Amino acid sequence: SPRVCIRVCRNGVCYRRCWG
Repeated sequence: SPRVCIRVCRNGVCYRRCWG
């Protein structure tokens, strides 16, 4: 049950990657 969620908010740019 993989519940990973990352977020990269830089220079008005949010790179969220909710893997699972």
